Amino acid sequence: MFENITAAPADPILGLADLFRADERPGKINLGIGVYKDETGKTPVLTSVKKAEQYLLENETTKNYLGIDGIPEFGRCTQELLFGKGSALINDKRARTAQTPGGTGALRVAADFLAKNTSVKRVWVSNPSWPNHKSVFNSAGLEVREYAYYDAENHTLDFDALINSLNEAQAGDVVLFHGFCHNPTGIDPTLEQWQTLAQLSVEKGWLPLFDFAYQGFARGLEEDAEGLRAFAAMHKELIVASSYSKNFGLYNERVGACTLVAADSETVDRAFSQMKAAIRANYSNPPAHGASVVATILSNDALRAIWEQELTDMRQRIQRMRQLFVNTLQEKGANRDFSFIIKQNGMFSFSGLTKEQVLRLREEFGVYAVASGRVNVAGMTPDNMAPLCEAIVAVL
Amino acid sequence: MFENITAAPADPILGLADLFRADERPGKINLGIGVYKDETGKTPVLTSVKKAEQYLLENETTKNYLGIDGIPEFGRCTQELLFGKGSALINDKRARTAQTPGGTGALRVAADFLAKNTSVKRVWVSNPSWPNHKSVFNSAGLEVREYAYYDAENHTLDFDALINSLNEAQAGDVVLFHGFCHNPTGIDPTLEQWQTLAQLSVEKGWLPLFDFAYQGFARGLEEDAEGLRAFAAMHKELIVASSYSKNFGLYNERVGACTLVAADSETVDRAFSQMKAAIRANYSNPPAHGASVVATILSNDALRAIWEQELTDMRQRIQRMRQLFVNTLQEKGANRDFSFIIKQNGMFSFSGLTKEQVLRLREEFGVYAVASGRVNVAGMTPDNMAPLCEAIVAVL
Ligand SMILES: *Cc1c(COP(=O)(O)O)cnc(C)c1O
Ligand SMILES: *Cc1c(COP(=O)(O)O)cnc(C)c1O
Repeated sequence: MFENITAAPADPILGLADLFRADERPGKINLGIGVYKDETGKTPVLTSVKKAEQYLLENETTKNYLGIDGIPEFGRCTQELLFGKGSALINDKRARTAQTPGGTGALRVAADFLAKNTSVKRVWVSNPSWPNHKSVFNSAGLEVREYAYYDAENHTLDFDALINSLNEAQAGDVVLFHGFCHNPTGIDPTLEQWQTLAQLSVEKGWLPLFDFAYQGFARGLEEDAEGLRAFAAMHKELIVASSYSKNFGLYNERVGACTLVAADSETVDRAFSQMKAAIRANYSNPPAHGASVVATILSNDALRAIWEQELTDMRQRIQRMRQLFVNTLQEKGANRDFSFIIKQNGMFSFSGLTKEQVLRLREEFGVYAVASGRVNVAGMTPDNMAPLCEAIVAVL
Repeated sequence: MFENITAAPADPILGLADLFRADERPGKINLGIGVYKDETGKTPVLTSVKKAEQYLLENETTKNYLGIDGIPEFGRCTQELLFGKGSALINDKRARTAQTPGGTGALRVAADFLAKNTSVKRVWVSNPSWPNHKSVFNSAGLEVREYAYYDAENHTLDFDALINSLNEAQAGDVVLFHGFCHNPTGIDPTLEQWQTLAQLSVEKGWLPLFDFAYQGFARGLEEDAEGLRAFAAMHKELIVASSYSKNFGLYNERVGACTLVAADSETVDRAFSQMKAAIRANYSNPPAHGASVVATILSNDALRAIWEQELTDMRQRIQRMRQLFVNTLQEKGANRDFSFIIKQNGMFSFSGLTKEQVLRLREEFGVYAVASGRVNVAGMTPDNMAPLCEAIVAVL
């Protein structure tokens, strides 16, 4: 039965890690996968997280199955982070949240639900986008269409092109929007641009689906949720696939959420029963550990205060690395103005390196970046900044 | 978009828990979901598990993403449990294991992989079977066909009917076999019957898919794997979806495995690359906590010794409850001979109660059982045995 099975091409992000962990070379630098590193080049378990885990170890009395939608408190805390504490969506019981195995699991659950319960057949994703988006949607049997986004020449959000591209999207089509810290460009719409997009989708009949993976990494928790909230104020329906992998440094525990919003309480509940059915036929119910850690921290004032500071430190360190990256490049003889990098939000810098330069950095210098030229600024430290900038000027 | 979405019917197993947790009645008894309870009616975290968690809390230095297939040691330990320590399958590198979110996640991953990479269109499941089987396979777009199994009159495995039913399965069809402790009947083939089935599937060209969820609950770890091993000795290809939810009492951490076996090392690796692609488009990579607990316990002699004893205690307690159940029923005036129950393996007793009796037990007596008449013997204790047996004799 498996004789003719052709091997899958390696994942552009995840396969990079296999390569790097096989490179016998001593001074290799990993700027591939979107994982935070501290000044020492380590990815530590957050202190707030270690504290919550100790608490769980002392307080858990059972590992009995959670419900299909997970820990209730987790869902409540998630809605407040997304929409705001006194949100009308929350007060009108218009939103239902399912705890899922990461943000990826949330996108897959949303896709399956949409494919099997609605008339949706097409999902619009930005060009460029997180490589795994197409893959998740195609799995559920939906086709992926692209909308213009990045102006590679001016390293800018090409808003008119974005608008003109989306005019091809029909009423009933899903349009995927990144929450903030656009992966891979780091270029996000201004609040006005978000308001324009919100009235446009309400006018064109699009169903918005948000991929919210970096809340807290651009400006702050509440600020980073602005575009999404601008949308929630005017849409009767929307879906948010959020992740706690990066903002809680809980990558391997798989902590995410799929939030479904409908016009009213009764509609959302009916719709949510089908989402739960899609979950039961996939992984049954979600993993307790990471979500439990998130609920514990968000529910405890002291733990929350510590976590928020840790997130603030991650955000600030990336900002310092960005500045450092463009200065050192300038000092190392890089003749291009890489100043645009200072303008990007989040962990990633879309460098503008070509496929071959990215390939050469790897083969000749052991510097690993994604083939698209996306480099993880959070993987940079003052110690590896110089050899890294030396490698880059050499391939230009 | 969601206005016409019809509500899903509640899950026959999982929805039962919502009901029970809403029943204001004081003496309700839960014999629904397949979760172990100790003599006090609690589902404690195993001691071996608590010990491994303490160890992880002290020793983990990062929550960095695992690879798509999970913790390597977890996969190795899984193959030894399944096939045996000195297995040729292991020595010839013919098997590849992906750590998955529970046994359900493993079945879904196997389904997606089969749907997208092979010529398979039909999966055969026993009548009766775990209610969620049809649901998982239909999700991947495969159709489910049934094969005869249980003789309700003689409370026996109707082997000739099983054989005659499967003669309708074509070469290239998948035939799902339960490992041991058949859910829901508790009736399993003898070792000879397993050998007969193994030569028959090799002759008919069927691809065997095992749902192995109760290793350790019938007779022991190695004994419970007999039928599967009889199959592995003669098949070039097979898939095993195993679960650690029940034997490690790790229900909510979602710990399972999907093991792919091919004719050789190179074929299995090619085939596994596609399975990994199916995982990446679903939940990306697996949750670390529970699998890490399993790898820690299985890799440590002291922790393993403790775990094995705990599993032995669970097995023995269920055996005592079975005897107790049939005696008390006999004492309480139940006129049917329920002695057949003594012959069933695992947590479940297929009682023979009709849909209406099951419904009445619930509405009038607060005794919750699955509509099929499946009752969780592991949910019984000496304290609730009498009121439970009283309720049953009253609906007969
Ligand atoms: C990281 C990420 C995800 C999801 O990651 P999970 O690790 O599955 O939580 C989804 N979308 C974007 C844009 C991301 O960066
Ligand atoms: C419990 C069970 C499963 C899977 O359960 P998970 O909790 O998803 O690990 C699969 N098959 C059978 C027969 C089971 O009893």
